[PDB]
Amino acid sequence: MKRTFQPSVLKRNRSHGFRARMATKNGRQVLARRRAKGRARLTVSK
Amino acid sequence: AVVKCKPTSPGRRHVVKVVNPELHKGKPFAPLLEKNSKSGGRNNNGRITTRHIGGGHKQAYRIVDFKRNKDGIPAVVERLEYDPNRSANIALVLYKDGERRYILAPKGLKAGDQIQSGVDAAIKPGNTLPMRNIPVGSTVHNVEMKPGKGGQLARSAGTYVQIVARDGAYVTLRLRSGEMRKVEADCRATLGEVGNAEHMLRVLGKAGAARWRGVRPTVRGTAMNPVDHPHGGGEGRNFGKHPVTPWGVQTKGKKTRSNKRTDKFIVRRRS
RNA sequence: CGCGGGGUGGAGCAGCCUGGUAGCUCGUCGGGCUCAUAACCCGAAGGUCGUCGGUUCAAAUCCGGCCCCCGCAACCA
RNA sequence: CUUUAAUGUUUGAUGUUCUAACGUUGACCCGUAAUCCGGGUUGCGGACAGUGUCUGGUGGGUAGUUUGACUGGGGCGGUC
RNA sequence: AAUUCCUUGUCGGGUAAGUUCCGACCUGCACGAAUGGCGUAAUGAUGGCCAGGCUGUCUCCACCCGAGACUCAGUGAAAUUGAACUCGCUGUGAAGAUGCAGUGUACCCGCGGCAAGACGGAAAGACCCCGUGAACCUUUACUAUAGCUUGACACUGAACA
RNA sequence: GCUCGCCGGAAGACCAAGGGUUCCUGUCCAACGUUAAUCGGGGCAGGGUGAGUCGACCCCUAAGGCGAGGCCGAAAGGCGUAGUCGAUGGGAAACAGGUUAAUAUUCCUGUACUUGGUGUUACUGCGAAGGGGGGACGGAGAAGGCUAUGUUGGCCGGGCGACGGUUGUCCCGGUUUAAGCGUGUAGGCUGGUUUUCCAGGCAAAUCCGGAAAAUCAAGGCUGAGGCGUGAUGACGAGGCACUACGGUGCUGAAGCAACAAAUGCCCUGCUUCCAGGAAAAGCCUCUAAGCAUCAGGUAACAUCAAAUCGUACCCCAAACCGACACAGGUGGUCAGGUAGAGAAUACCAAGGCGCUUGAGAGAACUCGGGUGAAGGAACUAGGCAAAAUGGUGCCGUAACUUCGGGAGAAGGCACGCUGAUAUGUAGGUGAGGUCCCUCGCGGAUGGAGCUGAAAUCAGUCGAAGAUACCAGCUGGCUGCAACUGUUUAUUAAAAACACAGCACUGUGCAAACACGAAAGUGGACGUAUACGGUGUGACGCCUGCCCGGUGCCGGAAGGUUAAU
RNA sequence: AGGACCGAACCGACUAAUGUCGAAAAAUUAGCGGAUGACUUGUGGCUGGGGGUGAAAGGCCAAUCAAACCGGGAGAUAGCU
Repeated sequence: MKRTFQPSVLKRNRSHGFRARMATKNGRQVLARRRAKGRARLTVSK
Repeated sequence: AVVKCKPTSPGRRHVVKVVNPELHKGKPFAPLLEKNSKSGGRNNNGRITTRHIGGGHKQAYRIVDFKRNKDGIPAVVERLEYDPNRSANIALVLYKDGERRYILAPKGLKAGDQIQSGVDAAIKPGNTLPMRNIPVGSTVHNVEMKPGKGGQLARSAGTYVQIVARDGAYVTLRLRSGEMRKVEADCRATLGEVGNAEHMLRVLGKAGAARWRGVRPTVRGTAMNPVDHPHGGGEGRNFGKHPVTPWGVQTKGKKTRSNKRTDKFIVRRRS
């Protein structure tokens, strides 16, 4: 069937990426929380 | 002309093309063009402002000069040009100076006739001049409200304004709707009824005839659910509610006129 | 199984509601106008107010039995 | 006291005119190559319109709830 | 009649047999002229009926060729499950008994099969009812409110009829 | 390794995407593989990705995003100008051959091309965020000429063959060559050139546009492919030579003609129709503020530079997505032979595989199917399932109708092969020879060769000739919907929804309406033959009576009536 | 010319069997319907929780929709089991 996840990096990084997050007020709220739990993969990258 | 197409298939059974055998079948004059990426009927924040929009063929917005800001300069009509962005068809007219412009081709104006803009423009359809210079009882179009915008009233095909009177600084114009509004006498208007007045005779037949226009399918209210529409709902297929809009407005009878800063200008109400 | 209203000259309605006096159009009988009828004009009669009991200075009126009519009801898996 | 009459004086409701308030998604110019905008001229309206406060009406477009019980199952019916 | 309760209405046709169907009679419980009425060529993976054709759908199935089932070697789950030495019948009993009483019967243990029961297994019944539960939706249920609209005041001034 | 069998418009060969060493090599077997496993996409270790011409980064834009001031909003923040980003877009330039255990349009040999910097010589005026041209474009249809490619033949090389014929009209294999350059055809487009003048292109202008004159009839632009060159080069079958027995080294004949022919190219064409068919930069060119012993530009030449990143492998699947080595989903290019209209399909080529459990048994029963006496829907909710009809040309073809259809209606005749008309016809293409010439890729003419339907007649084979794969059941009545289409993805695909048409009604533009506390936008850069709301739903005949109630609209004299 | 006729790649999903702890958290097999159009589709954007979108089913918004998911109100309340 047509499964709901056909990956495409370009779409992904521009909708979940670092700059795609830092560009908003609520964005730094996320970077705050990801470091709050000390996680490593805060945003998708290489 | 109003071509009654021969019934070949149920679809070509009810289609009538408005084909004028004088149209330039070749590609038009480039320098007066401009693209126009359709909006899909959305506001700056993205939500749909009105339905039945979005789609159709790509259209090129040709920069038509309605303004007619040239004075005392003769011209020659080279060819009747077709434009998708209008019910009527514009005309590529060339002046003596070397400027080619697009206008609203009037009724009796073929490719080869002469026009002129200015206050000295004698009587002949297509000429732009002040209304106090224009003899009362005639027919005009492309009229403004204030000198300097271009022309709003009587713009689409087959539309005409009949100048009733010229009471002082205000002129009396009997519009197409029967609604009369006074306009400053310094206003400029172009003479003659707009040509290509056969568009109301156009019958489509094809459902796609509106689809390649850009118009989306128009649904009815007696089908939906109450959560998305004031109408809708029913097991025995009820209607039962007073005819309203998707926003509770008492339609099919309710004049929504409310501006007041311009209510000093409606002479006679639209009969 | 239930509920609401009604039952008034030959036909159909008033009066009841807030208790004495019973009205109207047509119709029945008759006279008259026309040669005849109809139509029209005029007068009188015609009502145990479905029925009995109770109670009240009056029973058509207030109330309780019996009979008749209209609408909905014969339901949910 | 009633009916009336000229005036001084104190306010209100209409008509018309006007321009400074204001509006201007009119022309034009400059900032500036720039359809935003601001300002400057001029034209067109005009103490309107518009916004704020308070207020009457409308108002399921929007929102928060109600929508009884006994019942030889419930409902109808009936009753408290 | 996608509408007619009664009803398989009545009549005629189609079959030897027609609660369906086709054409009509009007007694329309309760069609109706834009929540359009009556027809309508063409179109239709549409609903219903009939005929021809063609066939195992059927009278009644028969044989054969492959893939599993059966066997061997290897690998090796699953729902479920209080405890079990776990028979039928009659009756009684939280009201249909494998287990209680009476009684008949039955060597112990597997395989291949078929499915009546163990009110078998899966889903804390989606049905009826209840909770002074919830959820949206409706409106001439109550009260508010967006928005629209009216007026007073403010921004708002100058003069005369 | 020899056979068998499978797909072969794919289960093949290559790319984008997305993964991330799964590629290749050696070694190893507990764990992964639904089995065994010295095998592998498993563990350990080593190697491998070589670019001025490929893609991207880069230049410049679309939808749209963000966005100095600005406008606005409790704050957050929203919108948006100038700008700045963003391809699936446009914009410069390379192919063949050989080689590796694994990578090569990148490496090596050979043959070419592109944009810039400095310098040299000879000339000449150059110069913008400004202007013009170009870039630059739609669907469908048909035609002409070729190419990729295939077939036959000729020639060369080998064989003449384990059971009958086989030196002959026999058999098999090969017969391959690009980029660029020169020429610049078939074809298409368009009248060039010279002079003057001008409220035009926010200014200027020799560039463009316009109006009158002038001379002559072509010039110019563009353009697949062929032909030469590229190339006395490479490659190339088969021999010749050593085996770690996997392969390497050496050498090298023929290398063309004809026909058929694409969905490839000319074509970013032409005719025509309508729904009317991006933008900027690169590039060519004109000049402003200006600068002229200059700076720069044009042309020829020498030389230097062309960075960075990706580059392995998989890429219609055991490596992507589906928890799995999953009968599923996944864009684009190339795509041979015979029959066949065809990319259907059947059998084969190139190439890759037999699907990672099998050996016996042949019971019931289940599933996928074949066939079946006589009857032929008696089955059943119902002709559901199976069966049957199924191809080409011609003949013939009703009711009804909006005169298009209905209709491929129904129902029928002939279909193989061989010979003959004719040592394979009509037709197609077409060398040589000949003539002419404003000499080239020429025009007429001429006919060898090659290729190749169909119709008729005669004869013959079988029960059957569309003999297989492939491939319509038909007629009639009638309800509804007009029709194609759309929808409950994952139980309802229709009578529901839409539909064009019609009717009513709102809107005179800072339009209503709609999102948004506002600004700002869509509506529309449209303005009444228009736009939004609602109702019904092609076409034909028509669409009655009721203004009580509700709602709406118009008029407000009067009653009542909030704040002030 | 055709929302024209037959029928492949492509797209969809009417009928029936197989399957239902399956090959698979809606598929295969054999017939089907459209297939130059209201067409299909790759890539890259815009519109969002009382809102989006809708050829209008109360379908869809990551296998989850008469109001998605995550965390915080909140150890909500529970005359109930």
